[PDB]
Amino acid sequence: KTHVQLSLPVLQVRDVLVRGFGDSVEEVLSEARQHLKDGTCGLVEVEKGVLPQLEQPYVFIKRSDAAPHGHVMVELVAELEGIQYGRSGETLGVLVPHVGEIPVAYRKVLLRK
Repeated sequence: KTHVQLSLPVLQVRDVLVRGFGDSVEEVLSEARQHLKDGTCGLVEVEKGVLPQLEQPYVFIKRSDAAPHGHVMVELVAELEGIQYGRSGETLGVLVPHVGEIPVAYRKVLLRK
Protein backbone atom coordinates (compact mmCIF):
# COMPACT_ATOMS: atom_id res chain seq x y z
CA LYS A 1 0.00 0.00 0.00
CA THR A 2 1.13 3.61 -0.73
CA HIS A 3 -0.39 4.70 2.65
CA VAL A 4 -0.39 2.96 6.07
CA GLN A 5 -2.70 3.82 9.01
CA LEU A 6 -0.60 4.30 12.19
CA SER A 7 -1.35 5.36 15.80
CA LEU A 8 1.84 7.11 17.07
CA PRO A 9 2.46 7.24 20.85
CA VAL A 10 2.95 10.90 21.89
CA LEU A 11 5.94 11.18 24.29
CA GLN A 12 6.95 14.00 26.66
CA VAL A 13 10.39 15.29 25.45
CA ARG A 14 11.96 14.79 28.96
CA ASP A 15 10.98 11.03 28.93
CA VAL A 16 12.61 10.31 25.55
CA LEU A 17 15.62 7.97 25.94
CA VAL A 18 16.82 8.00 22.26
CA ARG A 19 16.55 11.61 21.03
CA GLY A 20 17.09 11.05 17.27
CA PHE A 21 17.35 8.44 14.50
CA GLY A 22 20.98 9.02 13.37
CA ASP A 23 23.64 11.31 11.97
CA SER A 24 22.61 12.21 8.34
CA VAL A 25 19.39 13.48 6.68
CA GLU A 26 19.33 10.22 4.63
CA GLU A 27 19.88 7.98 7.73
CA VAL A 28 17.24 9.67 9.95
CA LEU A 29 14.58 9.49 7.14
CA SER A 30 15.53 5.78 6.56
CA GLU A 31 15.44 4.90 10.30
CA ALA A 32 12.18 6.90 10.84
CA ARG A 33 10.49 4.95 7.96
CA GLN A 34 11.74 1.58 9.37
CA HIS A 35 10.49 2.47 12.95
CA LEU A 36 7.14 3.72 11.54
CA LYS A 37 6.78 0.30 9.78
CA ASP A 38 7.95 -1.74 12.88
CA GLY A 39 5.61 0.18 15.29
CA THR A 40 8.69 1.49 17.21
CA CYS A 41 8.25 5.25 16.44
CA GLY A 42 7.07 7.91 18.90
CA LEU A 43 5.97 11.51 18.28
CA VAL A 44 7.04 14.59 20.29
CA GLU A 45 4.74 17.64 19.88
CA VAL A 46 6.87 20.70 19.00
CA GLU A 47 6.71 23.67 21.42
CA LYS A 48 9.17 26.36 22.66
CA GLY A 49 12.26 24.57 24.05
CA VAL A 50 11.44 21.05 22.68
CA LEU A 51 13.73 20.88 19.58
CA PRO A 52 16.97 21.98 21.36
CA GLN A 53 16.41 18.92 23.70
CA LEU A 54 16.41 16.54 20.65
CA GLU A 55 19.25 15.50 18.28
CA GLN A 56 19.65 16.79 14.68
CA PRO A 57 18.98 15.82 12.02
CA TYR A 58 15.24 16.06 12.98
CA VAL A 59 12.41 14.13 11.28
CA PHE A 60 9.02 15.93 11.22
CA ILE A 61 5.62 14.55 10.24
CA LYS A 62 3.75 17.30 8.38
CA ARG A 63 0.05 17.42 7.29
CA SER A 64 -0.01 16.48 3.54
CA ASP A 65 -3.84 16.98 3.00
CA ALA A 66 -6.85 18.99 4.48
CA ALA A 67 -8.34 12.53 7.22
CA PRO A 68 -9.53 8.96 6.41
CA HIS A 69 -11.05 7.10 9.44
CA GLY A 70 -9.62 9.91 11.73
CA HIS A 71 -6.02 9.42 10.35
CA VAL A 72 -4.44 12.76 9.24
CA MET A 73 -2.42 12.32 6.02
CA VAL A 74 1.26 13.17 6.70
CA GLU A 75 4.66 12.93 5.04
CA LEU A 76 8.25 13.01 6.41
CA VAL A 77 10.44 16.17 6.20
CA ALA A 78 14.01 16.07 7.67
CA GLU A 79 15.92 19.15 8.96
CA LEU A 80 19.68 19.77 9.60
CA GLU A 81 21.26 23.21 10.41
CA GLY A 82 18.00 24.99 9.38
CA ILE A 83 17.74 23.29 5.92
CA GLN A 84 14.69 21.01 5.27
CA TYR A 85 14.61 18.03 2.87
CA GLY A 86 11.05 17.83 1.62
CA ARG A 87 8.19 20.30 1.43
CA SER A 88 4.79 19.70 3.16
CA GLY A 89 2.13 21.33 5.44
CA GLU A 90 1.99 22.07 9.21
CA THR A 91 4.16 20.03 11.70
CA LEU A 92 2.24 17.45 13.80
CA GLY A 93 5.52 16.76 15.70
CA VAL A 94 9.06 15.35 15.60
CA LEU A 95 9.58 11.59 15.36
CA VAL A 96 11.86 9.66 17.75
CA PRO A 97 12.54 5.99 18.50
CA HIS A 98 10.00 4.52 20.96
CA VAL A 99 11.78 2.19 23.43
CA GLY A 100 8.95 1.71 26.06
CA GLU A 101 8.34 5.31 27.28
CA ILE A 102 4.73 5.74 28.57
CA PRO A 103 2.80 7.97 26.14
CA VAL A 104 0.42 10.83 27.09
CA ALA A 105 -1.75 10.36 23.94
CA TYR A 106 -1.92 8.79 20.45
CA ARG A 107 -1.79 10.64 17.09
CA LYS A 108 -3.67 8.75 14.31
CA VAL A 109 -1.83 9.42 11.00
CA LEU A 110 -2.03 8.05 7.43
CA LEU A 111 1.65 7.82 6.32
CA ARG A 112 2.58 8.19 2.61
CA LYS A 113 5.09 5.24 2.47
